[PDB]
Amino acid sequence: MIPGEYHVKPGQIALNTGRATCRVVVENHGDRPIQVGSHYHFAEVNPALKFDRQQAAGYRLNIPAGTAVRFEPGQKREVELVAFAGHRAVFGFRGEVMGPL
Amino acid sequence: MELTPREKDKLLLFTAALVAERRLARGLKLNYPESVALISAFIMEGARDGKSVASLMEEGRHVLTREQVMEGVPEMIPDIQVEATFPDGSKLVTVHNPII
Amino acid sequence: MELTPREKDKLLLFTAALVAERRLARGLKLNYPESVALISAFIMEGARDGKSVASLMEEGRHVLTREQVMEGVPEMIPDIQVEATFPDGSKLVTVHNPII
Amino acid sequence: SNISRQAYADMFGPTVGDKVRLADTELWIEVEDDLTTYGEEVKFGGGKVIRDGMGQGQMLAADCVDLVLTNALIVDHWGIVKADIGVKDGRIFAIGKAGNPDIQPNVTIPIGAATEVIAAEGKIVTAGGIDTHIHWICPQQAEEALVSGVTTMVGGGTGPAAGTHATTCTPGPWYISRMLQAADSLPVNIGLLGKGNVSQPDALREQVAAGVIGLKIHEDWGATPAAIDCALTVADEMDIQVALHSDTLNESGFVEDTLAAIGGRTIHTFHTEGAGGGHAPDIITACAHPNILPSSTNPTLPYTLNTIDEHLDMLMVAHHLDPDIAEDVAFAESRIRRETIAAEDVLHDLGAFSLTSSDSQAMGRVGEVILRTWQVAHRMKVQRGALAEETGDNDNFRVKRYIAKYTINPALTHGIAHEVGSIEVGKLADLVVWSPAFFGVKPATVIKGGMIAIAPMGDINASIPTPQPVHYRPMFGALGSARHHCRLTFLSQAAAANGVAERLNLRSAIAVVKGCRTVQKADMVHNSLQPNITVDAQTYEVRVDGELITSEPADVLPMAQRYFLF
Amino acid sequence: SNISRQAYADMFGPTVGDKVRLADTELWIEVEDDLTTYGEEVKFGGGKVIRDGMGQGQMLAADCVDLVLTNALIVDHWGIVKADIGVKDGRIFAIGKAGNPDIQPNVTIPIGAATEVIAAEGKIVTAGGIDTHIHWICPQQAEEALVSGVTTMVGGGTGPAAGTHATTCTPGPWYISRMLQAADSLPVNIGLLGKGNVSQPDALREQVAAGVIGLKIHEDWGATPAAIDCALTVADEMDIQVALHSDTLNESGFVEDTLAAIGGRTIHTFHTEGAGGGHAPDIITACAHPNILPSSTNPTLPYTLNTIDEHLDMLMVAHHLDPDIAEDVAFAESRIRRETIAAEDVLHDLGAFSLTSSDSQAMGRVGEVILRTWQVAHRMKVQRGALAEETGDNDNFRVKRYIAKYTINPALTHGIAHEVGSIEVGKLADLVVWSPAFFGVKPATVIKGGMIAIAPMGDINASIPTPQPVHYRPMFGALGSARHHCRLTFLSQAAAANGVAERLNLRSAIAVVKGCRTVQKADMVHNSLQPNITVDAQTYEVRVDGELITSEPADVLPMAQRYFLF
Amino acid sequence: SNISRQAYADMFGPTVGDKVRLADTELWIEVEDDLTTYGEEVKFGGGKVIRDGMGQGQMLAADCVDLVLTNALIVDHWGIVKADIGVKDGRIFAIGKAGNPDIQPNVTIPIGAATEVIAAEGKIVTAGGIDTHIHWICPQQAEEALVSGVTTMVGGGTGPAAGTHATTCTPGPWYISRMLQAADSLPVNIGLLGKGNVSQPDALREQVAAGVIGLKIHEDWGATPAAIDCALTVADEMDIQVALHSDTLNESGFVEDTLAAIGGRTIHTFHTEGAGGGHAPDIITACAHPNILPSSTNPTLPYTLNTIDEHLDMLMVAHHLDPDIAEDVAFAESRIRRETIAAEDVLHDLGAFSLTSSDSQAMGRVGEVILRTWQVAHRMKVQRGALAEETGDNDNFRVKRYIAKYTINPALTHGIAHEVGSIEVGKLADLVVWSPAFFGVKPATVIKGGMIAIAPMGDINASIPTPQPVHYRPMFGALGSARHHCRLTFLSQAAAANGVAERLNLRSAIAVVKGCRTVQKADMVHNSLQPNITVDAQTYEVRVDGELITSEPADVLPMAQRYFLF
Ligand code: NI
Ligand code: NI
Ligand code: NI
Ligand code: NI
Ligand code: NI
Ligand code: NI
Repeated sequence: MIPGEYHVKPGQIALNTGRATCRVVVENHGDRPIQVGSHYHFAEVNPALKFDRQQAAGYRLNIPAGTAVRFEPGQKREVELVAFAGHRAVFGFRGEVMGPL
Repeated sequence: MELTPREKDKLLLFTAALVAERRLARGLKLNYPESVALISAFIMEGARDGKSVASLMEEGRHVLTREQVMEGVPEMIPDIQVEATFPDGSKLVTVHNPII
Repeated sequence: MELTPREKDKLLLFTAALVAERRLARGLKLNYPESVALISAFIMEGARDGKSVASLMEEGRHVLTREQVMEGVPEMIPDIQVEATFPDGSKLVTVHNPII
Repeated sequence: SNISRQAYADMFGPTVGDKVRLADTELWIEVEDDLTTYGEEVKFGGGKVIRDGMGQGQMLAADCVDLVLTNALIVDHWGIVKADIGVKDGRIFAIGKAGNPDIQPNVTIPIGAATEVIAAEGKIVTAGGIDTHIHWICPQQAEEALVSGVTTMVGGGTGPAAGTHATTCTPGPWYISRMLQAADSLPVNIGLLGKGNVSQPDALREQVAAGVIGLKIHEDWGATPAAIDCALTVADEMDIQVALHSDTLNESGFVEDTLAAIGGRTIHTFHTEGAGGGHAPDIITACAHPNILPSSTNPTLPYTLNTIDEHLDMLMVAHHLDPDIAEDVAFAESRIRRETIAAEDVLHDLGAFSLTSSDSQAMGRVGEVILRTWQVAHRMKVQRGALAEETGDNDNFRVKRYIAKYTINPALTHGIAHEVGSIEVGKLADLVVWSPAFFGVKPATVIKGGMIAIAPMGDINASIPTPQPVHYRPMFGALGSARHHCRLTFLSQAAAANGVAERLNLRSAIAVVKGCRTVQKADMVHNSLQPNITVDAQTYEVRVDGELITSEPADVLPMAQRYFLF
Repeated sequence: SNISRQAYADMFGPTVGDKVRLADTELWIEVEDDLTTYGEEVKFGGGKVIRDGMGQGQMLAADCVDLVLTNALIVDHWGIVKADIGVKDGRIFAIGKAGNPDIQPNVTIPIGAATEVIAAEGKIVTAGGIDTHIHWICPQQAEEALVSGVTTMVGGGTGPAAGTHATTCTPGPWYISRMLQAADSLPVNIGLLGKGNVSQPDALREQVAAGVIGLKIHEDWGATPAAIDCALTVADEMDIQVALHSDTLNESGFVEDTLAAIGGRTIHTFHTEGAGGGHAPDIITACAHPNILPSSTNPTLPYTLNTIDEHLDMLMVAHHLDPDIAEDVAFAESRIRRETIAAEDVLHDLGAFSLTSSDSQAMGRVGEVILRTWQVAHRMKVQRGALAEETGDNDNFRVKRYIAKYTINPALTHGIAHEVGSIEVGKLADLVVWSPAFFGVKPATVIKGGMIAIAPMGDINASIPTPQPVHYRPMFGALGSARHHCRLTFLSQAAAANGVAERLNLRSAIAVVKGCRTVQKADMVHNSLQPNITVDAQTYEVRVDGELITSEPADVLPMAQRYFLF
Repeated sequence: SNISRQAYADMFGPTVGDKVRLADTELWIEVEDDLTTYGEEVKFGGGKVIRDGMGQGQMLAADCVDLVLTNALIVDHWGIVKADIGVKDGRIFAIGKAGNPDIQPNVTIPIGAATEVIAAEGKIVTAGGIDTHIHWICPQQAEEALVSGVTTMVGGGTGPAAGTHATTCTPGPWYISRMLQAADSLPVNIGLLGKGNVSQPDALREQVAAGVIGLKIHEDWGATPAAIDCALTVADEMDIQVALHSDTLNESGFVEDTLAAIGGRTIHTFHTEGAGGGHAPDIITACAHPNILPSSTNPTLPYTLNTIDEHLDMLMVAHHLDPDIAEDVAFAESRIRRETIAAEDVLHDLGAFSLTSSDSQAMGRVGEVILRTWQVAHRMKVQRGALAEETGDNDNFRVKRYIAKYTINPALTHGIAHEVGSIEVGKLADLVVWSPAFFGVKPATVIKGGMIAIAPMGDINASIPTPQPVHYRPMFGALGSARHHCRLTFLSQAAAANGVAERLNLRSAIAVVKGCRTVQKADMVHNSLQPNITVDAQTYEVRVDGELITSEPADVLPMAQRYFLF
């Protein structure tokens, strides 16, 4: 007996199903580490991360909500992106879009 | 004495620990509040003695064992935190999984 | 610990009893507040041990005798009542004419 | 991508199909539904989801909620579901999916710059409890009840006076006015009960016009057929509720005479089992009638090994009885019956008794209404097994039946269900957040009208809020003008119209009671059973349809020694 | 039928001829009269008398009292009688026989639906005490005094500042306004004293117009003939009282010079014995004059074995004196005289000293005014026997003489006797209920303006209000708006007319002082003696008509170690 | 006549040339000037100077001060001088020579009948502290800070909610209104910060119009270039301040990108060292810019042996990070650097960092802002010796540089220096009196708006205020209406004009912020250094002009175990 214990049924949860995704190779050319959140508009991340910013337009990381991907200086890796939904309007970040798309 | 609110608040913790201390002495298995108070009071005295935060983070995991507390209690206490005046001022001691 | 108001209130009773306990130990005849606190604290520990209400209603009358308290005190305490968490929840213990 | 169910539960709390143990009881609840879109859950913190342009939008205050409780596991009479809860203007705005419509799908609860966040992942959220049997013996009772998870208190009293020690009555206009003014200082919603024991209607109408939302008929003031009829007549014309504590002495008649005096009119019967007062030994038979809304006070819940022993002296002090007067001790004993005390627990499990209450400091414990209700549920599952209504391998239905006893049913009974009583849109945001290990015992957060009013708080000078000692302390929702704005003082329709709030210069928000005469047993959520119940005059045995109703006394209970210091 | 006297006493409290011991002292009171009709006493509880159609009538709120204290044993300056007390609109309605005129005879206090009940059988009820020597060093003093049975506090101060530590003065309009506003937060009636030490009349008139009900002349601010004359001139024109602490140093003149400066005008002399301040060593001779209303502060009451020893260092801290400065220690010593300390106790017994007060935290104990007054009475009975005025085998007269010292006399002295000071019809219902075993030490209930403000209260979560721990806690009468309605802020006639209450937006009820200039020694109830008293300049021996006045120091006192935890 | 210097110091406190040790540190201050006329010092007490016609004059209230602090040793950014302080209408009237012009020379502070006296001889008097980094997690923080000597608290929050646990933000109009109302109940001056993280200007303008005096940009809500630019644009048009907690993750850019986004506009950078949040690992380089007003939070002050060890778990709880999530622990570790923690202490000593604050219960200790500031000064004197600016054999300059960090500089940074922040004529009389042995640790008296609000107080029932137990208790300045009159609620110019105070019915005095956009680093008193500072990306080494900046960790500190019970 453990007070308030969970009895989680075994299995897995499929995240962001039925949505467009794409893979992109990213490389940190800066001398300081960069960490990106699950819902940040990838096309507007720190300029030191080199990748096809055009392909990442309207996309965010396809990872569980609230988690992140870290890039140490010089680190190169391939990440999977998932398209934004809702109104597909991007406001904020580095102020590159500030509107629909 | 000019006791500030925080000093008086800690007197409440000290007293709660006296209660637990006497019960443990009788051979009773401690419950949730008694366990938290006993381990916390232990740390506060460690700081008064001049022990380091690092030493206490370790020693605090050896005050009570799973056989001295009620069932489920160890799981109700994933960690214990308490602050006290060390020789170098107030510091926070965090003891992870204190009861095993 | 997440102490509720009632738990903190009982800490006041426990502490008052510590005062009386030390004085009785010195051989002093206890006064009105000291007697009430000592017997009350005794009952609370009885409940923590798991004693029944019926047992405590009886045992509580044997904590202090007329020769251990000041004159008039036994008459100032026709009964003592205190509640504590028994294994089966909160229960009220009423001890009639505790001092004889 | 993909994530395992366990890892998922650790981050966002349980989802559909997962079960959770309620504290240290044998009751398990299973998540029935989850209103989220997997992958789009909102989480707050360093580098999380609720950030500008991401989980937080660009809308103005008018178009977003003031507060959002993220990933909450709701337990209410209507369901046990996982969802986000939005609060706007101190009221429940929506139960659904929170976030930013600009980039997220299915958002029904918009988060903007004006939105505060309470992380509820891994926590259970319920409506604030409603105790309708309060004796205003001291103001300290309010903090005790609030800490336990009770946000509304209905009762009567003027302080530690003999009349109040024994009855839930605030006698007359002067005292009623005084107590309505004092109520502004308390962090709970309050409604008052006046003294209903009079055979002159105008003496009752004055009290209702002064502000009471109900009338208490108590035997200590004379629970005679004439007084009962008078109170009900006035209640019928002013839309207020009547609470009854019948003639234990059978002085004016037996239970059938009292029932006849009531004449099918709506009435709330206090401590229907009888130990707290009522026709000896069959007052419990009242739960068979359609016009009776029956409740229990808490010291007899549940039946345990020490129950009987503690009752005699408790009875005496509560009613100013003299143990040296034979007639006084004989009538105290006729109220304490093992037979009816044991049957009461089963009647609750069957839905024959619809409410639980305290009877604060007058044969009841103000901080144990919720706690004892769950202990009864536990003891009943242990003894009787699953209810006939259960579906699946969980105790979801039993949980919904019992939570209704101290939430929606007391609200319906007293005509305040339009304001409080459950987590439904439009109702006051009185919410209680619980950690599963402490469900029903010690809350993590108590919210009143959209503001946190009390919560466990560690060392004030600490670097974080968690260091010891951690104990309950009043928060901003319990302070001065903020408190007034987050609490409600219930008035009768007549008092509201007479301008009582303006006259007394009441500072808190005002709410009016209504629908007290139209509620009946059939309206009690999950607790509408009208059993063919009988009590043997000699043996006191309780029978329903001829079958004997009884239960066994507990030697040990959950939600007890594992959580309390004393 | 018939009932034995003992059984009767156990049910309704004592009656005519029965005697009761006051706490653990040697003082016994005998019931002088009983206003009841045997067989018709009202008692509340399960199956008792106060019930619909029985002891409770059918009248509307306007025709019955709000509160009734049943079977009370009243102890007041006018008598020691058994009776019911009715309270209506926060004031004393009547002292007589309560009940229902419909079926009971001789009912003068009607009980109806609007009536709350406080059971006083077996209890002693007195008026709330009045301490006229308060140093507002901290707000916590109010709760301490209220708990002791004191409901009105008159004094001055601004908090823990040097000026207030030493004197009862609230200096100027700004501080006076601020303290009048702060007073609304305290559960006692309050009146303030301004700084009267100035030789410019307008500087005094401003303070009176701002709100003070009196002016304190203190030697620390210069108690010179010029300052004294100025204060008295203004007092004479604005109907306010002057309190004096004379020139101990004899710097401007001797006691005869100060008396000459007073010039037969009414004045209240603080701590007339001298230890608390005043012409050394003969300030005590002031009690011989008709215009002097003399009081004692409490640390010298009564003369005990440890009295002298504790005084020196107490004196030093209270007056900011330097123990290293010879002149400072010499003047401290000239104030402490065994001779005058011993005589003071006898002068109280003779009625030469008319009031007792504290001198809170400035050479006095705020919670011990009542307690010490009774200890003096006890020590005097023990040493001197019965007073010449005693009739019967009881101490009734001595009790009436002493209770007047902290109730009606302080009220008369300060012009507030029209509102408080005794249990008489029309006065504010400030009452204190005591259990005989704890009389004068720990009250059972303290009522302010008709509402209980503080009382001993047990475990808040308990099934009854009696379980331990039992300690004093604030009740509804001490909460927000209810408090404002149950307390009084006394103002000068000028302030009242100037609209000070409206300007500062004071929330409490307002009362105005009057008749401060017309009271004289002959008006002090049971304490109007003007003895031909002399003090020997060399030996300090006090003599009245040539006979030496003195007493012996107590080694042990009642109302001490038997009741307190520390 | 003549008097020796030691005897003089014992009676009136030290004078020109005398030195005093600050608590148990190695810091010594030397009296720079004395505004008295030897022989004419005012002293209060039995037979002292402040008496009618002597040190007290005949003037009306309008021509004298309400309060005078006699013989005070002032320690402020402008000087360390001996003088009397006069307070009138809740504000600082004058710093000079008090007394009666009728008989005394050079009197600039007239004492009359309306004057209260606080004896400050032998005590040090300073302005009340100002903490600009408050997380309103619980109301109890106000008493803790006040007791420490802090009289103004600026921050944001709604209680113990996740958003507030992590950020100093009061989200939106509803919560802002609620917190402004709750503020009337707290005994400190208060100003609120709204959530500045939005890319829609109107969502910010609404909050400013509702009452906030600043906007907090926090990474937990998204500290992106777009959000930063938006907040600064609104700040520039509404004259409010912006507080920044930058993007630690370097997610949107590096420190140079954030600085570019700021674009030379005025901004207050919170915990500039970085442990409390900010671009890893070089956020500390911000102190080089003219538009940046940099502050430190207190757990990293000063660098000690246990500092690093306690930080990791503190970080986690404060930001709702998961220790099981690798990315969460990696970003927590990147914030804790021995290199920047050690350099911070030196940067304070050099005047590169201009303010100290707490970061209450979110990686900071609310009652230790003052205490830790002095511990840094001590550790710096011990390690680096005298500052280049020092003159004489004392630490006067270092003391002025450090006191400015928690008094005048926070006031200038937030646009409230016209009301509080220093002991200058016309400013609110928020003063703190200290005994030299307890300087910076435990105050003797805390004055708010001219009234004592909290102070150590002994046994309430004692004969004097000094007997044990002595602990801090609320005084009259903290009570109801008196409190409202002695505290300030700061509003934005827009809110003031919109009538927010009238709408919410705020009871306290209102003050408006102004000059938040025009302050720059050059305006920080004694702390205007703009060093050419660099941080090595790999080693984290801090260098100024190429030289390495560092210090050694303390094993023992003053103002620690000698004063606290726990
Ligand atoms: Ni009842
Ligand atoms: Ni009841
Ligand atoms: Ni005096
Ligand atoms: Ni005095
Ligand atoms: Ni921060
Ligand atoms: Ni912060």
